[PDB]
Amino acid sequence: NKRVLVKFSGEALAGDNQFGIDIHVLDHIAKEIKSLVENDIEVGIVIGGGNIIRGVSAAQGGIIRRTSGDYMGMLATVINAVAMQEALEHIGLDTRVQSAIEIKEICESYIYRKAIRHLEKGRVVIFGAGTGNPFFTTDTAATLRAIEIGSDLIIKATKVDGIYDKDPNKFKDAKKLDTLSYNDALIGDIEVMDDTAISLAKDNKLPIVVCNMFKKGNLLQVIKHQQGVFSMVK
Amino acid sequence: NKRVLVKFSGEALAGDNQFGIDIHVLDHIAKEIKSLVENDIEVGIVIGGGNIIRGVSAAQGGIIRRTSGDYMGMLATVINAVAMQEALEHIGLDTRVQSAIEIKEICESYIYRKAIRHLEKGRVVIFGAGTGNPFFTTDTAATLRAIEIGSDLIIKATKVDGIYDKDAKKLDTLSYNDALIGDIEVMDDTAISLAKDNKLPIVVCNMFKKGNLLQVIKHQQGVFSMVK
Ligand SMILES: O=c1ccn([C@@H]2O[C@H](COP(=O)(O)OP(=O)(O)O)[C@@H](O)[C@H]2O)c(=O)[nH]1
Repeated sequence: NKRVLVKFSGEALAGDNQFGIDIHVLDHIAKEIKSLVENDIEVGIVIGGGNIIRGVSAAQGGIIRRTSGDYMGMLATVINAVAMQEALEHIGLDTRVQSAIEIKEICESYIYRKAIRHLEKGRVVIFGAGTGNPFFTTDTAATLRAIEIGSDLIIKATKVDGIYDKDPNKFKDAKKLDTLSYNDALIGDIEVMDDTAISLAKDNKLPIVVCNMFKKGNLLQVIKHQQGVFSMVK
Repeated sequence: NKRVLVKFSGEALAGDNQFGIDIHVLDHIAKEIKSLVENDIEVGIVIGGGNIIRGVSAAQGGIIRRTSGDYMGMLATVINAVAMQEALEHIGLDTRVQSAIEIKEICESYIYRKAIRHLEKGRVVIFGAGTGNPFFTTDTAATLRAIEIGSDLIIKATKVDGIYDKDAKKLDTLSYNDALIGDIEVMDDTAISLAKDNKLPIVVCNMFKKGNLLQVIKHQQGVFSMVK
């Protein structure tokens, strides 16, 4: 019934180091997904590739074109998706990776009715390579998939409790914002997602939720009970 | 007329770090490749993925199946290949990436006859995804691609000048069996046997000394160790 899209930056998979994949961190995440699946919540997941490679970072040397740097990023998300698939299935869950870039040998291609059939049979669906367009941020791609599958909400999983007024690291006086309007997110200096993603979520009336997942049982509490610790853009 | 396969470990492209892609290193390699192309040497490149993911490391703990780890590693090689291509195209080299695993939108598949065709036209071919099979090594993949394209030799580009006994001497020439028997490792056993069976010489040399590669291929000089 309740269908959600959980979005992670690649860094979520890395832990204390900025690079790679921390196996312990991965298992932890998968167990938070498992609690959703056990409570009959349908879970789509998108993951960025920032733990492996970045668009404005590999291009700044002066020899990697903008599009090729993105294609490197897209391949990275597929690497992360396979890892996540494995962590999910290690703990007994059924999962499919639906990639926007065709790699038949490693995962299924994204097809609208296939992703839905999987979700309706209770499989976790991980969307690899966003939507295949290089120009889009992870946030935009996740919001797109979230609309495409008719999700009830999109969860942006971060390392921080929710949406704040200033960066919690750069300010002691940083105050968490519990509920925000789409426009409050657009005009204000504070950042949630990029402008395209927020505007996409606004027009299609998709609620955005920003929460920590380091907290055991929080995700379930957020999705099923509208409880736990989170921020909501509505 | 001379044809060559050059093998890089993923770790090689990471530079002064264990992880990632060093753009100064890729530039350096592109220049060396350029000197081969401009001297009419046909160049195939096989690139590793260890700077990003290795399947063995990935399977520790038993969360990721060894097989899925190896595919993750094979994808990482395509990422390196793509960055390698951009470094080459940047200095005006015509290149093609071919992957043992089909990634339709980003590069062409490995096709025996096309690879050769690209090389006849003076293009650099970068082979990603190794053999396309898990459980095999970059060394094996490189040796395979080398024999497939009809290489005059395979060059294992490493950080060291040649083959040594420790990380107290350097070893100039080696038999295939000497490489299969001894504690000194050049590549893994399956790559060496593949090379032996097909009479394919193996050069081990340093990637960082300028003009060296050109001298090994064109003149059989410069600094290097040889398994034959
Ligand atoms: O034919 C292949 C080629 C590579 N790989 C995987 O991808 C990585 C290759 O990159 P690496 O840099 O490690 O080669 P090496 O460093 O060992 O020379 C390996 O760890 C393997 O898990 C594979 O499974 N089959």
